[PDB]
Order: sequence, then C-alpha cells, then structure tokens
Amino acid sequence: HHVKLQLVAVGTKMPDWVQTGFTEYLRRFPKDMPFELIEIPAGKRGKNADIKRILDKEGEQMLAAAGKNRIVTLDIPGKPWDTPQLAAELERWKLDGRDVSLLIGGPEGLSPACKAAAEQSWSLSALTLPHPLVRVLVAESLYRAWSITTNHPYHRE
Amino acid sequence: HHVKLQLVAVGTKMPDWVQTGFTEYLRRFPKDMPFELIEIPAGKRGKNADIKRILDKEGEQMLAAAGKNRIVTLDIPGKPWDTPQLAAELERWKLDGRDVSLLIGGPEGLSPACKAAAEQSWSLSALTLPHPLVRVLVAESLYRAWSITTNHPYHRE
Ligand SMILES: Nc1ncnc2c1ncn2[C@@H]1O[C@H](C[C@@H](N)CC[C@H](N)C(=O)O)[C@@H](O)[C@H]1O
Ligand SMILES: Nc1ncnc2c1ncn2[C@@H]1O[C@H](C[C@@H](N)CC[C@H](N)C(=O)O)[C@@H](O)[C@H]1O
Repeated sequence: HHVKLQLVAVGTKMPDWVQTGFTEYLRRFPKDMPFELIEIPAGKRGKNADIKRILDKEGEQMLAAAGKNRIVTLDIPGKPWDTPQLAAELERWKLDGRDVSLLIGGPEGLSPACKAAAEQSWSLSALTLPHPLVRVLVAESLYRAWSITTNHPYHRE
Repeated sequence: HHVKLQLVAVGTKMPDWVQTGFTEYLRRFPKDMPFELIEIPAGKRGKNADIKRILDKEGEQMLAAAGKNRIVTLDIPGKPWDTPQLAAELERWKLDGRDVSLLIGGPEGLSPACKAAAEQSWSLSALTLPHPLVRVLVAESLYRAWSITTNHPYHRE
C-alpha cells in the first residue's frame, strides 16, 4: 500500500551543507514512499572506554528502531548494487510490503548483532566514507532509483 | 616540488550546498598538494543534435585541459579503489611528480577519446552518481587518502 524507507543512523548534528542536501532529496520522495530519518544516540567515546560495549549498546537501539522491518545494512563489504539493480531492489521491497530500515553505523561501524540481523547488505563504495556523506548518498541513490520506477524525469541523464 | 590535483569537469551548475561542501574539503588541502577545479563548458542538446558529435567536442576540450598531465578518469566501470589503495595511488602520483587531471564527464558521460586517453580509471561506486556529488566525493576521498599519508587526524578522527 505504501513503503517507508527509514534510515536508522548513529550520530547527530551534521554539517549544514549536509543537512541541507539530505533534506533536499528527502522532501522529493512521494507520499506513498516516504523517506525518514531515525537517529540513534552515539555512545560516549573517551579514554579507557569499552568500544565493544558501546557498539553493542548502539546496535540494540538500532534493532529496537527497526522492529519487524526489512533490515538492510549499509556496509562496505555488502552488495555493490548499480543503479538499475537498486531500482529492482526497491521494486522488491515494494512487493515485500514491509517498511525498510536502512542501518548506518557510527564511528566504529555496525555491531555484530546488526550484521547478523541484516536481510540484505548494501555497499555504496569501496571507500571508507564519512557518515554524513553516506546519509546524502543513500537519499540520492534511492531517489534516483525511485524515479526510474515511476519514469520520472530526474533519472533521464 | 608540490604536485597538483586538477579536477577537469564538464562545466555544470552546482547547488549551493554542494558548492559549500566541495569548497570545505578543497580548502583543507595543503600547499604541498593543491586541489583545483577546471570546468569545461557543456554542449547544448539542441533538436536533432547528434549526441556523439556533441560528446567529442566536450572531450577534446577536456584533453586540452589535461595537457601533458597524468590522466585519471572518474568512471563507473573503472577501478573500485578502497581508501588504503587510494592513498597508495596518491603516493604513486607523487613519485611521478606529474600533475594529475581527474576527469568528470557531462550528462552523457565521458567522450570515447577521454576514456581512451586514460592512464587509469577510477570508480567511486557501482551507482550512477550525479555530477555534483562526484565532485564532493573526489574531494573528500582524496583528502582522506592524503590524511592517511601524513597521519593527519581526519582519517583517524
Ligand atoms: N562504502 C560504504 N558503503 C556502505 N556503507 C558505508 C560505507 N562507508 C561507510 N559506511 C557506513 O558508514 C558507517 C561508518 C562511518 N560512520 C565511517 C566513519 C568513521 N568514523 C571513520 O572514521 O571512517 C559504517 O558503519 C557503514 O554503515
Ligand atoms: N560511480 C562513479 N564512479 C566514478 N565516476 C562516476 C560515477 N558515477 C558518475 N560518475 C561521473 O559522473 C559523470 C556523469 C554521469 N552521471 C554519467 C552517467 C553514466 N554515463 C551512466 O549512464 O551510468 C560520468 O561521466 C562520470 O565521470
């Protein structure tokens, strides 16, 4: 009937130029496929901090936010989908019908539980990208994919 | 003995938030290794226009701009360097000493001449990225690679 694309991400307070771009893609998604952002609190890093405990804590909050959604992690070693392939996946997610949680890890990455829960995993790049740009890249690529499905003018290059 | 990184891009309109992001990274490159933008005016797609001819004209100009430089194309089918490899490429480019021209194609992509002129081709993603994001990604990823080489904090933030 409609499928929410929900970005579940660690971190807060992105640079304005980033927040602006991200918002520009976000507001162009149609009402029958809304794109939304859920931010998970980043664990307090520091000296003598237990990284592993923090990752686990972040993961548990992310899994709580995904609920019974399709879970797709953004991970460098995931599937290197090209744009036609992503359009196909979006169609797949539509047929599935469950809202989609797209998980983006914090500074230290995704918890093992999050990687285990993934139904699919998606690689944007072989590069190590900074979290804010990952947010913008997910918004645009999915928008482009959406447009291909609806024969919208943005994708015709 | 500084080495120049010249982004040779088919001239395009950049949204303000993209322009801000792009300059933010660009501004942080050392005098040791300058990051530079050189736009090539995009041809107009008139009625009945022969696309192939339009493209060649775009390319010839790119190559004229590249000159004697090492020519690296940004192309989806190119080498999907990870961030470690990109730092290693950066080191190779320095040993060369020769300036690098990094080519970004117009709406129709790179001219066959540009693709042929390439000593190396570099893929950011399997995805079809919009021209302005390609600029920001190149600036940030090259910055991250450089950061590694000098043990600058950015890479290890
Ligand atoms: N190439 C990529 N493809 C898909 N997801 C990515 C990619 N790079 C980073 N991510 C996501 O971004 C998250 C990690 C980023 N916060 C990495 C920044 C980290 N602080 C560092 O210094 O590089 C990872 O958990 C992934 O979920
Ligand atoms: N994933 C990528 N990796 C490297 N360069 C890219 C990538 N995506 C886009 N570009 C650059 O952006 C330019 C314009 C592209 N939108 C052209 C699209 C491409 N001709 C296609 O149909 O998939 C291309 O000529 C490339 O130089």
